[PDB]
Amino acid sequence: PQITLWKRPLVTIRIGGQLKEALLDTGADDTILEEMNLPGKWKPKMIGGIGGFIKVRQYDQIPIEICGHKAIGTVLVGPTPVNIIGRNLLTQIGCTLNF
Amino acid sequence: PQITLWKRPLVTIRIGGQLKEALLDTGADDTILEEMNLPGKWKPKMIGGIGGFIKVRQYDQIPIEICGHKAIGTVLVGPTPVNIIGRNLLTQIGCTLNF
Ligand SMILES: CC(C)CN(C[C@@H](O)[C@H](Cc1ccccc1)NC(=O)O[C@H]1CO[C@H]2OCC[C@H]21)S(=O)(=O)c1ccc(N)cc1
Repeated sequence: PQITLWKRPLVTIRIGGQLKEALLDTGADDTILEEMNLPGKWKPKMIGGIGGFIKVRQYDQIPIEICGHKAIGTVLVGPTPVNIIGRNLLTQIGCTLNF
Repeated sequence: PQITLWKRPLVTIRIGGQLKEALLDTGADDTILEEMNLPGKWKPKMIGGIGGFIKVRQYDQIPIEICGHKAIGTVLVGPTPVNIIGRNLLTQIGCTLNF
């Protein structure tokens, strides 16, 4: 689709058969989701945002369907104010900015 | 133009004859720029993201030129590591997300 920006670009994602609302976030290098259980090995990582650094769990090769577009990539799980889809997955589903 | 998300979507902005590099950020409600001394009235605000909150100054009706496109609106100024063009001005320059 084409998505305008008068509203937050919130979209439904499917991950592990669960549906969640997430923010398409071009300012985010990485995809970070609120606390949840994902399977497989994870690695402790730290990441910085506007307010400082947080600790996250990094899961690799996780499938997520974003608006019915399939991605498979790195998902961080941690204390984010909202689920965010970052450029690592935005690129896989072919997302660009246009003006 | 069309901006891919392989790299950070940094573009040149102009604010009162200072040129700066800024993120076109669909995950940011409002534009926030690095510490700088804008003229006129402002109000204190806290904005929250990854890692917590920072204190900022909200200036209203500030003209910014973004890649040659004219915008005028709310500009928050505070201790951000990156300059961020948020949805409040992205809409004015005609910026959409597409996939
Ligand atoms: C987390 C979002 C809901 C909101 N953030 C915008 C977001 O695009 C920031 C924008 C951003 C970008 C760089 C540095 C700080 C903030 N990105 C971010 O935190 O991304 C993190 C995940 O991937 C990593 O890559 C960038 C930092 C990491 S925000 O910067 O905190 C923010 C919040 C409110 C406003 N008005 C403006 C900006």
